[PDB]
Amino acid sequence: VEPVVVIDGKGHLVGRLASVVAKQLLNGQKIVVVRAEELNISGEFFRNKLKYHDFLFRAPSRIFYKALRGMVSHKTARGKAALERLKVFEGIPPPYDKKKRVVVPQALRVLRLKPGRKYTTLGKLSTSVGWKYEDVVAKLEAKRKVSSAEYYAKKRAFTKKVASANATAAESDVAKQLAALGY
Amino acid sequence: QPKIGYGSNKKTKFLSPSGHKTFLVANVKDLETLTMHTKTYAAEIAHNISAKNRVVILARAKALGIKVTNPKGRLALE
Amino acid sequence: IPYDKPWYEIPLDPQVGQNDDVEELSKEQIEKLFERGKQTLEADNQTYYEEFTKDSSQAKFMSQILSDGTLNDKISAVTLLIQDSPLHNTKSLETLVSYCGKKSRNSALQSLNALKDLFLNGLLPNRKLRYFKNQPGLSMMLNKKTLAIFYFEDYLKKLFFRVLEVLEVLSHDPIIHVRLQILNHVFDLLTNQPEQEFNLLRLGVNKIGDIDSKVSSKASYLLLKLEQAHPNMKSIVIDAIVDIALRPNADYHTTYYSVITLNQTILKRSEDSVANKLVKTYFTLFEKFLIDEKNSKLFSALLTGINRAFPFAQIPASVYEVHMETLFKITHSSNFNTSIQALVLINQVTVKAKLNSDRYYRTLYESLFDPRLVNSSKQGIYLNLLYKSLKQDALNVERVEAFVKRILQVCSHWLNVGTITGFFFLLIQLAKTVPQIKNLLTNWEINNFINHFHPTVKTYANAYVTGETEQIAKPDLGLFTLSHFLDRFVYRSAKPVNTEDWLTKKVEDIKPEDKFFYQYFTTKKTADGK
Amino acid sequence: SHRLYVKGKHLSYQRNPNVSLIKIEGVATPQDAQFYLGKRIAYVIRVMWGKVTRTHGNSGVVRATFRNNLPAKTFGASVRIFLYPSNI
RNA sequence: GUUCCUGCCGAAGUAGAGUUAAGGUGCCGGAAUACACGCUCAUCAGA
RNA sequence: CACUGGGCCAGCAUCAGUUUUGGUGGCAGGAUAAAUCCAUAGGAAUGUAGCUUGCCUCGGUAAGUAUUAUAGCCUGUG
Ligand SMILES: [Mg+2]
Ligand SMILES: [Mg+2]
Ligand SMILES: [Mg+2]
Ligand SMILES: [Mg+2]
Ligand SMILES: [Mg+2]
Ligand SMILES: [Mg+2]
Ligand SMILES: [Mg+2]
Repeated sequence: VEPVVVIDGKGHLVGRLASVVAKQLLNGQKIVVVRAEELNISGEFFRNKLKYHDFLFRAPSRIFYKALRGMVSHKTARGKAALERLKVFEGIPPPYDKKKRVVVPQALRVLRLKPGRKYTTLGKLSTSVGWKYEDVVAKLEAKRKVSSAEYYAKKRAFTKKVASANATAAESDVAKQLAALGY
Repeated sequence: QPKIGYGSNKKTKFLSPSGHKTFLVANVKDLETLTMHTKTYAAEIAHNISAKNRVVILARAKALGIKVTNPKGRLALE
Repeated sequence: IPYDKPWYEIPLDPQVGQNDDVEELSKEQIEKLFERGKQTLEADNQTYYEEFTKDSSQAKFMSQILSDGTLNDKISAVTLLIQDSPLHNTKSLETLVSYCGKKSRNSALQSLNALKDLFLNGLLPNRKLRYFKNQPGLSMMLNKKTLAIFYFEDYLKKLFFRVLEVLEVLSHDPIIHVRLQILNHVFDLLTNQPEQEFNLLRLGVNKIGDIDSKVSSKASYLLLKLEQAHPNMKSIVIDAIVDIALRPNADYHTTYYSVITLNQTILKRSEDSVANKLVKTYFTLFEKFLIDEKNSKLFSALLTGINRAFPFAQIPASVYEVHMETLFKITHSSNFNTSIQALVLINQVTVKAKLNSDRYYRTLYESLFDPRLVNSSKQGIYLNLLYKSLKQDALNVERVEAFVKRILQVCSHWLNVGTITGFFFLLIQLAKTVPQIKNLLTNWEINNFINHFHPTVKTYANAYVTGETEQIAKPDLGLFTLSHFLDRFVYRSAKPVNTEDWLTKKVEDIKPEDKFFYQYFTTKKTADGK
Repeated sequence: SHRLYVKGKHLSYQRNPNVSLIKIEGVATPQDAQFYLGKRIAYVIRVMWGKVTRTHGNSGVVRATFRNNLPAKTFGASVRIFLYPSNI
């Protein structure tokens, strides 16, 4: 429904999000993933650690890329094309920081994983396996959250303006006559 | 895997895309056996024919109006 | 001993750092400390392992892999067990070295690659490894912690040595792939770590004399790369290469590749000792082999090396004088590629030693009529040598004029365009230094080159006759060659002729070589520019 | 605007290169897909023509037959489905 | 040890359309990440 | 330059075979469905309508009979 879909990585499972994104790419939809450092995996920290190790790219984005490439038949032409369609990032780099980001309900940890079951954060795994950039991304994220709070205040003001405009349109006749007649 | 079920229809069997069954021809006398069956059959000059004979066969075939499958072979290449 | 830090960076006892005048501990004192260092190593590190076993999820899942997993999975699990705590887990280090030693080539290569990654991850120091007996500040008052560290350093040095043994046995493996991979690992370790550099270099330079030419070429390439990465070991590498080439049992293959490697070394104006080493080595080898087709190539390479090292080499001229006649014997040899380099060496020695040089110019005037010169790949070196020789002989006007005449004589019957353009450019430049050469045009062959089929040759000849030199770039070999002409003429070079728009290109700007192209395009219109 | 069609995606083959699976927007159920049966499909410059044959699954994916089969590199490519031949 | 290709008979086939058994409907992969129950997440979870 | 007949292609119409999917009409059976509905006597609680007692935040509170009343319900039963 959009030329490009920006999916937040927070609170999602790597397998389900990767499967959904791979399915979308194979259908031609362009998707970009951001804030993949805070992606989630089911199980305990050690088990995912040794899984990524017995694979042994250290960055969370690269781990997500591998998980998604496992779906797609990359060795074929179609799989390669799906792969260039994809984009993955840790944190939000520009210009997507100025664009709202959807959530995939199917991969949400809150809706999927039962309370009282151990999970693992991909950022901690990546840092433990030798990804020495989790620190810089966190400060950028804090700055992004400050900017997002400012944007939320601006959006609240915009919603108040929208309410005033909707009230103004209400006291106009033509819309009221149209609604009564039809639509 | 080859098997009988793949067999082609009899009415279309042994037919070139031109629609003419190929018949080997050695000399003018064998060419003349295909005098009227021009629609059903097309002549094919044998591999061992000399160049001098092939032009005569081609001339007689044109006179009879019988399609030759491999003209300009050993008189031209490919 | 803490595990959170690489075990070399762990702070040692202070007593290590101000004890250089300590009395030499007796061997029993060293032995007891070595033993006490050992017991402290397989001490609490076990308690660390006991702490490790408390995590049942971690112990069981890994023990299953270490027991039932595949070889790749076991190699990985062992590698991690070493990354997490290399000091504590001597059992996993021993286990990893044990996979390197099996009969299975693929797994042994995988295990050795894992060890190479472990070594080249910074786990090995910036410095070399020290034996326990050679540690600084080795005293009775040293603590258990530092004593265990020194014992582990000795153990890891022995580990590296046995890994080198495993390399050596595998490096002679019959399979070409195994030898190539072992060579790559050896040169990686040699380039990136200092430990046992002499032995690693010994193995690598030993593989120059391998039976397979591919392995020898790979070794030569890797050695040249090693020299470039670390210029300071250039002398050591050259000495190592000399150590094999001069062996009584050297074998022609080994010495040939070694001479190639020495030739491809780089020299600077402060390395007179290295150049003086190389020139003497080349002469010793030359006397060794002189005292045929296989010989011709080796002499070609040796002459190349001596020419390369003759600058930068401060050797008395009398040394070359001993071989001078011998060099002339090469100039009439079967392989003209050797005679070119022999003439180069003769010219350089004659110039620096200031010999009479008549015999050299006689041999050059002769070699101009050598029929093999026409089909020689090295015509460019011959061109440069001719230019230098004629420039150096500006006083003998008759001699240089005679060379000019014979040069044109030889050029009239050649097929290589680049060489002919080269001679014409040289003659144009030699005219500047020696203007009397132009008198020959007023006081016959040039008419043919003015009517040469190649437009570039015609333009060069016209410029030489007219004296209009400003529009000539120095001709470059590899240009005007037939394959290059085809690459233009097919219109698909891609690092195209059709892409450029020829409707608007200044006529004089257009190079003579492409004029016909221009015509077609300005006639075709349509797909002129695409 | 001059659009008298709905641009739909080509998913894959039946698994048979002859039959193609087409995903059409705003169609969640087979009942919704039943309307589109018999309509002309056009993959777009060159154009290949075809028609929608029958529904495929509960997601609203439909089967499609073209005069010449799609080259298999168009999985996820945009495809047009016109309203004619209309049955309304 | 095996035994040029195809076909046929017999103890104890090719292509289009539709239907269907065994199965399956997270992706590779065509099908609901559909519903409704009881359970179980165990350091042997469970495919 | 105009029209007409053949052949290739694209669409449509009317048919034939095969199945797929809807909408809708008529008819028979059942306990001539059973319910429901309206009737209908008897009965009960998940006890309405009320009365009575104690205390009462002065309007709600607590439970004894109460079988229909300012709610309803279940059986027999047309
Ligand atoms: Mg033949
Ligand atoms: Mg069938
Ligand atoms: Mg019909
Ligand atoms: Mg009825
Ligand atoms: Mg009835
Ligand atoms: Mg009742
Ligand atoms: Mg009744």
